[PDB]
Amino acid sequence: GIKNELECVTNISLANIIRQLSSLSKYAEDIFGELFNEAHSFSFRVNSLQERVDRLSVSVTQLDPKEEELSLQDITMRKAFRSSTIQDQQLFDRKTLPIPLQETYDVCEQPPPLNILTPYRDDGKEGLKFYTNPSYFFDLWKEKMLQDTEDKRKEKRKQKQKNLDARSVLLEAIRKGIQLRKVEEQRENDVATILSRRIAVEYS
Amino acid sequence: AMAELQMLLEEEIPGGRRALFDSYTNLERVADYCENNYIQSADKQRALEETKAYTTQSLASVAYLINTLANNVLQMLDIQASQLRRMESSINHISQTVDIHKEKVA
Amino acid sequence: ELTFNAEEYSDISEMRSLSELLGPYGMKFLSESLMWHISSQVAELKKLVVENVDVLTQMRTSFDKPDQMAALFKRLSSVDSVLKRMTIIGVILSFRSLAQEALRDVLSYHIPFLVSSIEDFKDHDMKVAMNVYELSSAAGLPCEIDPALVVALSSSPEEEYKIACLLMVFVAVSLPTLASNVMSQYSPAIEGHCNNIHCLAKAINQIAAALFTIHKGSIEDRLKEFLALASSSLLKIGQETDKTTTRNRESVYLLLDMIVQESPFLTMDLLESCFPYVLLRNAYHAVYK
Amino acid sequence: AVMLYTWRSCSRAIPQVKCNEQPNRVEIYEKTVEVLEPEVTKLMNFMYFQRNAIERFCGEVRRLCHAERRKDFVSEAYLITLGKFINMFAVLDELKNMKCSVKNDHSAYKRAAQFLRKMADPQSIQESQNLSMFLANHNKITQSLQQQLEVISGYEELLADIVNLCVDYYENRMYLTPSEKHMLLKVMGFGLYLMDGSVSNIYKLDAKKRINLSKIDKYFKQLQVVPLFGDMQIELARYIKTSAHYEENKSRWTCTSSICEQMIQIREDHMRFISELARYSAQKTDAEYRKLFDLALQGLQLLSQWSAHVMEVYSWKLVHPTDKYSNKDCPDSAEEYERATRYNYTSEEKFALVEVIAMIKGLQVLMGRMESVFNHAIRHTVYAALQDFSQVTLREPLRQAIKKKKNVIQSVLQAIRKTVCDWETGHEPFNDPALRGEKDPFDIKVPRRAVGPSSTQLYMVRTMLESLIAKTLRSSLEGPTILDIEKFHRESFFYTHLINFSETLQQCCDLSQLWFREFFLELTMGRRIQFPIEMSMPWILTDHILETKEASMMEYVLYSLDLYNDSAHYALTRFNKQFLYDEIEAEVNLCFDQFVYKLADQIFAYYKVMAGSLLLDKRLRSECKNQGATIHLPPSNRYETLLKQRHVQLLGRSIDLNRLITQRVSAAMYKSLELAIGRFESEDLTSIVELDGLLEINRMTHKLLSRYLTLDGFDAMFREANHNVSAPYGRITLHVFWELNYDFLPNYCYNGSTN
Ligand SMILES: [Cl-]
Ligand SMILES: [Cl-]
Ligand SMILES: [Cl-]
Ligand SMILES: [Cl-]
Ligand SMILES: [Cl-]
Repeated sequence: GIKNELECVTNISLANIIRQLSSLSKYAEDIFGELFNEAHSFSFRVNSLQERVDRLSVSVTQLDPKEEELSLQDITMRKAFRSSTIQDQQLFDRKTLPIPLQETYDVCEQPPPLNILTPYRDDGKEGLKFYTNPSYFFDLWKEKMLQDTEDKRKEKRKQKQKNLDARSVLLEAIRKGIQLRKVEEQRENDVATILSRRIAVEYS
Repeated sequence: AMAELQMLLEEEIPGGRRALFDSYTNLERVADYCENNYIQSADKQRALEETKAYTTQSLASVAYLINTLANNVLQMLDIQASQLRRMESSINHISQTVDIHKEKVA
Repeated sequence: ELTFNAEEYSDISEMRSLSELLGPYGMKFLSESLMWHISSQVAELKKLVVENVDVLTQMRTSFDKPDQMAALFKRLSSVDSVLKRMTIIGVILSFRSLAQEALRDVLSYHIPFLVSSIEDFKDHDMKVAMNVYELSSAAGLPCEIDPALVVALSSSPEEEYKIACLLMVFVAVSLPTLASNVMSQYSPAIEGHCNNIHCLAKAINQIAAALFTIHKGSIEDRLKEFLALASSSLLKIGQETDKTTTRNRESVYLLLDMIVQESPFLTMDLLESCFPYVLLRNAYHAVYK
Repeated sequence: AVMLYTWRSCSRAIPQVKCNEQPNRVEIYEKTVEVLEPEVTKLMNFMYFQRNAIERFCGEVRRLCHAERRKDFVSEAYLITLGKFINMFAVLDELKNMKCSVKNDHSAYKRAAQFLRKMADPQSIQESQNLSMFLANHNKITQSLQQQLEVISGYEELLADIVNLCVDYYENRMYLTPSEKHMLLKVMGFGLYLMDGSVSNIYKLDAKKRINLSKIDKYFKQLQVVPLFGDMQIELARYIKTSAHYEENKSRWTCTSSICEQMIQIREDHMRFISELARYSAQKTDAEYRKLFDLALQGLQLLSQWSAHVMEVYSWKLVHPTDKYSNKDCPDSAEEYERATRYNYTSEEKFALVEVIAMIKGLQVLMGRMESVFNHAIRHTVYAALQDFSQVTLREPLRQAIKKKKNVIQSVLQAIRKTVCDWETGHEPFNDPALRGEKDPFDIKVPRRAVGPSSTQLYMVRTMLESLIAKTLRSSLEGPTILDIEKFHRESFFYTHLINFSETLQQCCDLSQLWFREFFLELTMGRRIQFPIEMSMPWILTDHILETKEASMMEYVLYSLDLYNDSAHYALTRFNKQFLYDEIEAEVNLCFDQFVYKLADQIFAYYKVMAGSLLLDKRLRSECKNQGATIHLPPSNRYETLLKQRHVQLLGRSIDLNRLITQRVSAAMYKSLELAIGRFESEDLTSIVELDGLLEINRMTHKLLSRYLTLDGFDAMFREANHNVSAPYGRITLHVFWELNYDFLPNYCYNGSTN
């Protein structure tokens, strides 16, 4: 209402200002903690790199050009160097949600406990998924991509039809080197993979 | 220096964060007191003067603890940057040394 | 009535071919001749600054008062000459970059063990640092301060510094006049303007870097001052409605982005504080659609 | 309203009982009651709420419609509140109307409770009976309201006052946020509907010029559809079309019959305002603080205009889904929602929408950055206006109130002064001639504080001033003074909004409703548990730019992604539902992975084509042009700003877009190099020249990409692809010897003269 005492409002609203400074202290701690944790994680990598950089210096100074022999077995018996090919995907899985937001989420209304009726179903499906199903977006997109892929594959065929030796030891190392790239070649619910397959059909 | 970074990582930043979580719990009790004390006292004028005093003190404290912890974080990032700068220089010299060696064999 | 195609003499393959033939000696000579022509343009600009010395000094301290700013502007003479001559400098410097970039790529392929040592030595005093830079620019390495430009522009110490400072002011307050020029239109096919004003980004930066090295001032500060005044002057025409003066307003705004992208002394954060990116974003949209 | 809008069917999740011969029959009903009982309590409380709200609203309408009380003053702010009451009844009725889930969940519970014989009071039995009846009946809240109003004599006069105020406010722009704007139209509409009935007739009230139907008709034609709740829209003219006396009076209405120019203006205003705003971004003068006050209000109004534009377009599209006749690419088999969203926008419409969204969000950032300056200048200006008006401006009318015998006017003028005046001395000046009755030979220095009045102070002052200008108290006041009160009353209208700047900013830029689709989901009747991404507005808008690679729009694409932030914040703070956040997050998780793929793919392709063009012989280019076979130069694009993004803020995450793009671009570089070397291996020795050219294009590509991205050194990339890192001779060297041995030596003929 409007009938409250002036000084009483002043004191209450000043008490709430001190509460704001309390929450701001917690908010500040969370911010500084998230930044610290990343920089701290970098420290482990920096230290672990610095030691690798230092013991390489030693290994490199001890290299002898006069001594070093070249082996053709580096080609046939040992694998080719591969640099890291790791890619980050699925960046919004629940486990990436920061604590502050996770706390706000936990006080929001949970859905009705419909999974208690799961064991009484004929279809072995989960009861809650008939109420809310986050995996729906991907399931349908994957399905659409697969169907669109087949539709284009059988449209290229629709248009195509209604139209028309013991002399050098290095040779063996290369010959076997080719076999370890043809036979040793090819020895998924990933968004990139699925998108690649859909595009790859529009070329082959 | 490695020692400056050790101080920041293991002691000063955890210390500054602890002081910040303490500020969170303490000011919640301070706010409670200021609100209750005013309601509970007949001497309202003195109670408000006390709230005013706790407000100013609280504002000054929070600003200080944030300023201190921020300055430490910036110092930590400045040190880590210069670490990578020196390391790149060191890696580059190794790379040049390997290049030289591979050419000598050739 | 041109008898030649400029692209067949100035593109990447051609400049690389030139560098193969001329080498470091030849390309260094080519640049020295380019720098001579910039010296002549600079000497002419200083004349125009001295001719406007009174108005320019007042404009430098009256930057916060708009009524007398627009009033002082009308008292300036030969503004078109200032822009024209800085564009020419920028054009010559744009050609040098092409030359240097080609030389760099030719050397890195011909003398990689020497280039490696030069790159390391550059990446890790103010008179001693020029000797590192002359050896670096000889191998086509881009330098923050151009040694050949410093030499060419070295040809009363307190008086010279003022003229340099006032040149920056002269240029900054003149930039909005470019918006009335139909040729100031930015083109996506060019990634620049039909009248070469994009080359001003290179002129403004490199001339400031050179002059304030010779006069031992602060390059960062003088360019920061320049940007503040440039942004201010250009923001003023944003409220203007005249179809003549604002025809290429948005294309001229894009210069500020180019100046900051080109300058190692200027940051996007600093740009944001005096010229909000949303204006540049909308400007890019206007010219690309 | 939130409870209803977010009520998804529980019974659809319940395993049904097929016959009386089911083994788990009892357990199902048992568990049904355990789940549904807490939900039925909410429905009970809702039944009870609407009942008490209608009774209370009508009790207040009765009170204000008393014979002589009808001839008395009623506060504008309160009439508006009564307007929001009738809209609340419309909202709740329509949400209840569309929600079969609610009815069906109660019946499922009711069926379960009975087949278990749970012990219930005679109170509980009738309670349960009332709810069944309530949920079974369509338009029940509207009907109850209509019966309880029409029993009140003269009720239409009060409603007419409410309507006339809305018309007045809408005409004279007495609103700030888009929701306020739309509320006026919704009150007009349902107001007229309620006035047109068995007892009252709106066409007769128009004949007496009590209301102005023509003006309402004009507004409804200009703006035909506005949001009612969530994705549930209201077609304003529906209130007209279904009113008691519509059929006989069809001729009176033009609103019952049924973007390029828009964008020119928006882009101009954006240019004009933001240019000024940027310039303004020891104490200042009254004029300087006032100017910042003016800008704050101007910028909020502009943001509101833009947001209203976007939401009104969207709102219109939702009630007018397209078909094959209007869109050749839209099949008759396409479901309503996809016809309402996806197919209902041309390429040009989608670009224009992202523009405005970007212009809103961009200006929102600049306004937010200026908050502290604005807060201070607004407080100074509001204080100064209120004190100058109370201490100084009210002297003359106060003098004339005491000089004559006008006690009533004196008492209110004094009460105002008592409530707000902050005298510099601490006390009111008693030596004041005007306070006595005689004129001045007198000067008061009014203080300058950076603090506004309290909401109660402002309410009291405004309401008391209003009563003076509403024998009435108005006729007993002078000419210039009446204009002075009106002046201050009009200007003080926005003070609360401006004092609460931060909250007002958000309300002027609210685009959170583009994602929500509970109404359309309910209409699918269990067929859909959600809609796929190609029907989702944020993704429609975002993917369109990725797919077209539209250069002019590439710097806008993150702004359409940011719509997910608006919706997720709304779902967590306003809807307060976990399941809605769960769904937005899962949509973002999917769409963002696609965003990174499509963006990285086109960026690499763009810089490869650039490299290929840069190194293509110029003479050959011109020769091909003359031969009528121009090798078409690639269009330039604007990818750099995206490449510079190190911290995209999305759903509380900090996303390093640069790092993610690099991961893919680096893989693309390696794949290019592998292909170049593999191509050589499948061909004879003469093809080595071609290889060298291709390697050089790859080198140029790496160089162009290295301006923005950090990649492995080109030599390192090349040595790896060439298998020359852990081996002494690479693939190129080994294929050369292979070809020498198998092709060159045995098959070639040297010509010594030509070499
Ligand atoms: Cl020019
Ligand atoms: Cl709503
Ligand atoms: Cl009011
Ligand atoms: Cl968020
Ligand atoms: Cl090829």
